[PDB]
Amino acid sequence: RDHWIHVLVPVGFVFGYYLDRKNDEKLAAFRNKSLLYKRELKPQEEVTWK
Amino acid sequence: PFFDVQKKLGVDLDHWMTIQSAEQPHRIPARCHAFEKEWIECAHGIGSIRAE
Amino acid sequence: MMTGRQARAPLQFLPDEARSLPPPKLTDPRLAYIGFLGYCSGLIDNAIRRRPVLSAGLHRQFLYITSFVFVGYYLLKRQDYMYAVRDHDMFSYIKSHPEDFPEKDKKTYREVFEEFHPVR
Amino acid sequence: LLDLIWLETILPKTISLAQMKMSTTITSQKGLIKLYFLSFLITILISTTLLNFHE
Amino acid sequence: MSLVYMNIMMAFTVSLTGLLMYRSHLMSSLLCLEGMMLSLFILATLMILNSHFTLASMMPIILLVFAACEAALGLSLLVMVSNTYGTDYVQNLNLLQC
Amino acid sequence: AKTLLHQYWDIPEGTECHRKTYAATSIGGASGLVVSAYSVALKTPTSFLEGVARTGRYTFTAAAIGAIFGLTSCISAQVREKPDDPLNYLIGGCAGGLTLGARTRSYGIGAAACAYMGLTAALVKMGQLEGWKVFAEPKV
Amino acid sequence: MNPIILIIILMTVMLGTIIVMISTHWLLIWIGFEMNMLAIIPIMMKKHNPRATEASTKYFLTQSTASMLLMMAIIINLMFSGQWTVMKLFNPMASMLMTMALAMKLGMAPFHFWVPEVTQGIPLSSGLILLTWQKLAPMSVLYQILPSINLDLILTLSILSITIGGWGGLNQTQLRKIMAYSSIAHMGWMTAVLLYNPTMTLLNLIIYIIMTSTMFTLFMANSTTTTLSLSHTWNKAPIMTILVLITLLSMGGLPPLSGFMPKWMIIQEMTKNDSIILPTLMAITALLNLYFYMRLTYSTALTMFPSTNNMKMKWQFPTTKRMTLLPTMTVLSTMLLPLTPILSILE
Amino acid sequence: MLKYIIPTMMLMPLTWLSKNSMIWINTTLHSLLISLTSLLLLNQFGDNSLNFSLTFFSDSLSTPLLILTMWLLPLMLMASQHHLSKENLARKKLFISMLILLQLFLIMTFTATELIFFYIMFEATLVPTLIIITRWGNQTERLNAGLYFLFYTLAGSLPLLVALIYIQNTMGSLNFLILQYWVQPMPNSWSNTFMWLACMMAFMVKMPLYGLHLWLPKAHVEAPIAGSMVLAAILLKLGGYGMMRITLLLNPITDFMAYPFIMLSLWGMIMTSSICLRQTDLKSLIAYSSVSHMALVIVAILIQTPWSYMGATALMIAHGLTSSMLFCLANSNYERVHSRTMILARGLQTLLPLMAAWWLLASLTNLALPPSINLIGELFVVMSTFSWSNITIILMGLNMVITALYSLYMLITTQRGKHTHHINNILPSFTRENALMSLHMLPLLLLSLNPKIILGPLY
Amino acid sequence: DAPEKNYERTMAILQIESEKAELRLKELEVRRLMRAKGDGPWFQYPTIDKALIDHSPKATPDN
Repeated sequence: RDHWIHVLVPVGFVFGYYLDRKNDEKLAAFRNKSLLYKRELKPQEEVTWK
Repeated sequence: PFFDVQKKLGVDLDHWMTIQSAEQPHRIPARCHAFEKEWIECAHGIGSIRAE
Repeated sequence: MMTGRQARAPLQFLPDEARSLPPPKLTDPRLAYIGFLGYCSGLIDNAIRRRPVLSAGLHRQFLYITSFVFVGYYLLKRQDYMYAVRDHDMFSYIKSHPEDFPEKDKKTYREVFEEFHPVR
Repeated sequence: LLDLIWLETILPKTISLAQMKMSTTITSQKGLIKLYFLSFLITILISTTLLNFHE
Repeated sequence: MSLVYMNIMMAFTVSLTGLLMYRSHLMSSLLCLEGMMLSLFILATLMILNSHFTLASMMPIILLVFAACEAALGLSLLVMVSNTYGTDYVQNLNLLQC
Repeated sequence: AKTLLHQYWDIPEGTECHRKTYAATSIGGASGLVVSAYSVALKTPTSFLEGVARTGRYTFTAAAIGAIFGLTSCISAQVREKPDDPLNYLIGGCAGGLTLGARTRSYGIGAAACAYMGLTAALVKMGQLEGWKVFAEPKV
Repeated sequence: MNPIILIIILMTVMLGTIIVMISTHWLLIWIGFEMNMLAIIPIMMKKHNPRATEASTKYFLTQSTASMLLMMAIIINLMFSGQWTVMKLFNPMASMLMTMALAMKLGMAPFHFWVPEVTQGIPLSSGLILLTWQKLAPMSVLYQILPSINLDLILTLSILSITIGGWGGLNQTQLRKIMAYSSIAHMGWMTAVLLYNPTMTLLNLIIYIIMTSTMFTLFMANSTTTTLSLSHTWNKAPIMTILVLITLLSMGGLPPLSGFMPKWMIIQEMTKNDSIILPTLMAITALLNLYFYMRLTYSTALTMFPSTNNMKMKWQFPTTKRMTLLPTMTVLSTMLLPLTPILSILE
Repeated sequence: MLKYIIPTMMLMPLTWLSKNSMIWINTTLHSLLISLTSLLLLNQFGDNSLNFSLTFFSDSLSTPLLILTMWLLPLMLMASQHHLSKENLARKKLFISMLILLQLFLIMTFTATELIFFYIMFEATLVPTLIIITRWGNQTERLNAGLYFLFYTLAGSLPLLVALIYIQNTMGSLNFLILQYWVQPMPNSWSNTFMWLACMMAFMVKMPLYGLHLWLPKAHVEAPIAGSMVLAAILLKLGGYGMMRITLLLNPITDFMAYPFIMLSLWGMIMTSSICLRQTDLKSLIAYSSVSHMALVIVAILIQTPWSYMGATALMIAHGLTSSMLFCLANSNYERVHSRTMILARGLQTLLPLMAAWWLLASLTNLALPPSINLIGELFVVMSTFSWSNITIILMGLNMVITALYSLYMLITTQRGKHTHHINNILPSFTRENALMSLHMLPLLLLSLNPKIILGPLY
Repeated sequence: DAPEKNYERTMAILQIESEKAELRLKELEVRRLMRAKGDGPWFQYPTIDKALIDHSPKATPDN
């Protein structure tokens, strides 16, 4: 690519965004288990958030 | 850092002169052999804090 | 502190019970940071000898990265082992001394009186 | 008076002069082995008789 | 404890205060250092002979040998000092103040 | 000299002024003798008379600091009827700082030693009250 | 010196320290110290000038005095215990004498008076050995005897070393005396945490050895023994000024650097034991060390001092000096704080 | 938070792999993209903070400071590229690396969930700032300035470290989220008194407290322009952020520990503002005005009411933009006359009229003209301090007189009157300079349309 | 993020950090007790190994 240096900060955003989402699955012990937001799962649903 | 090389390799570099109740030449006892044997066998393995 | 724990079997970098523990992944971020430190050492090695920093001696930069990752993997194994030993000793000591660790009666805040301090 | 002199005088300038003076007292040694070992003897006598670090 | 140990310890402290209060000569300091060694030899020997602690009988010899080797090293340093200033005066050894 | 500090701190504040003054004077004299010992150690005086003059000067300086400290602290504890109060040792430390300025014959050293020795003596009183430890025993 | 003789003598220095580290008998501890001193005397007289002979004589006298005090402590221990095991001592007088002897071997204040003189008198490589390798054997002996070390003595030595090493380096322009007073202050920090947690003693020892070896390797790589010759480095090797900048900021204990790692952990272990005044005053006293480190960073990296004309000749020649482990040591002395929980490998 | 930390770190290979003519353009472009990205932090809730991970969180206090921090980096690059035009290329890249590194330390200073990691990033900010001041400052005094900035901070912050570790030993945690629920009352004692001082004096130095402020009219004056921009706009606010976090743990002892410091601030803003009436150095005048404005933030945090915290965070954001713009205006005159003497170049509205309009708008925001967020923060702090004690309005209102008086005097001296005859190098305003002024002033005025995003966690 | 996601993620964070805090407090109390009493696996300072003792008949009987 002739302008390969202009993707360092954008991909570093996306990858950083990726890691944040990848961290959320490590902090999902109370997913659908809070007293405020626990509910029965809708059909064709496995988790309430990702 | 007491690197316990002597116990690691199984060599006796200096344990033999360490106590009076150790193996002596010609089985010569120290004068306090029984007292030192009693104090070592009492204090063995229980740590220095409990041995005090 | 734990020096009598590792004194019956001395000078073991990783004892045999350390193999009960899961090893660090190769994608451990600590291990990636140690590889980054190897890459920084390779760059400083090019810089102080006035080589072109990114380009010169890629074999040497790769041996820096490889040697730091190699040493750091075993250092992380020993680190995780020693914290596991710390918790194992803590839990076995609490389990063997219940008179020193009683179960405290937890009170709800309807019984708990706290003094109010007005900000005025 | 305040923010060029006295608030400058009481915290940073007096601290800096004190550390300079202590630095010059510590580093004014005459390089003599005799005086350093005489200080070591005085150290041992103060530790034994005056501080009781041997009891 | 036994009465001779008082005098051997007092000999050590006398040679210690001699070695910690220089007059002029480096040789007198080395003599006080080897007096400290001699008193350590005598005190170790009296303990080990009193206790009938057999294997430690070789200990004071080792204490002698090492320390005399140490003394040899000290004499050599003195000689090199005496090959610079003509004397072994400790007041000539003050270049390292600055 | 640990028993000097014990016979200082055993007496309650504002009760026996002469013995508190004497105990603080003895603490100051011991500190002055230590300073004099290292002073004639590391810096050789030109004579024996100059050495004993330096020793007597430093010992009397630190003993006068201790005397005026203990006197001012006990008098301020008497006239205010507040023995467990660090303002008494603040006043006493400033009196000792003015003493250290009077011995060095300078006002700036007097004001600086007033401020820093008063805050230090106030901190020592607070540490005696709340049980602050400087050489704390290993517990964990 | 013959290179074979140099290798045998350096292996004998290492052997004496290793004998101290591996032996269970007090006589072999004492033998390891004697062997180490005997072998390290030629390393100090490597260049054969009167300053090296004076430094070796002062070093001989202090270490021989400490060795005799050590043997008297061993002999008193044999009186009151009938044995020779390297463990706790069985008399407080023997404990005091051994703590004094080890403090003299370390050059901790008020036995610090040989360390700037002997460090100034000897070459940079032998002062590197003196400030790093020669601390290892007495710290290991202090490690094993800590159930009998008097608390007030070791903390008095610690704070006295930190204060005296802080004020001593403020007046210095010679680099070897700066490293010597820095050494005195860092050994005070190591002994202050010893009775509370000797793992933090080992951590402070290792980080100190890395940073001090880095600074000596930079000084050897630039052939600089003064502040003012170190100030020429920007016009000759500008990367070296960045390296001395980051290493001196690390030795000051400024986060996010690795030399912030020991003192923080030391404070972390001294407040668990309810000592609050002491690590506070220790950390504030270490600002003196940071001040003369900052003086060196101002003269070397953050400003450009005037150079000479003959420097233009040295632009035409590359550094052929073996700067052994200098990029590795520079990285470990600066970027190691994110790996602070690695310290448990020292337990 | 790692969607901001990783692009900020990717600015480092971006500046070191750029072509030599492209290192300002590329870093400016991608730092502007990071600043555009920073608005995703405005996912704030009325009850919960935005809690990303074990390490990072962002409530409505840290979020505007983060947006301002990430916004200030492109403006610092624009402000600094002209006076570093003749610089060596590697030193130019090292300068940009220090700014990038300072942004990296700041964004995880403000989002640090745990307080000792806050401490480490908070103190890590010292090293790039010290390097920028002492290496790229213009004069001799920068070296002395670098010492004062270093040693008022650490002498305050090393007792904080001990204090925080003590809380770690007492509470078991330094997580701010855990400490919201496990906070115990701090009673009156001497131990808790010095606990309070150790928790507060590092941030008192950072604000700065009056009497502790002496590092600032050397550090902000001797710095280069990007140094002064980040020092006035962001690094003063580390103290206010840290106070607003740390005073959770200091109740109820604060209710009498604040009394001296409040006095030092309430009289101090009378003093330093008055000092601005007699400053001959323009950049020193802007620095002393920063001390005077941060005195209100100190009072507002110490009286710890909802109105005072809302006013203090609004005043921190507003002062960041205004003081950064004022330093850039003073630099635009310094880059023409090469002296910071304010009486030297006069009558500049006759020569530079649009830059005189920027001087006018920055002066109006400095004197807190309504409805600017300067006035919103000013006014809300004045409301809360009137409720604290009705007499404070005297020291408040008199301050607003003097604040007007030095703001317009600065405007009258430099812009009005007759131009100096012998000065003939007054170039017309570059597009970069007017752009820098507009990128300060247009967001500052647009925040008056929607100020609720800069009113903090208890809006 | 949804408010549900941030809410329950906050609960996971709070559980992890409260458990770490309770373990640090228990670690301090365990270290205090083991240093005081010496009966745990920590603070075990060495004594003499009794396997070094010679138990053979010596030259004299009374030993």
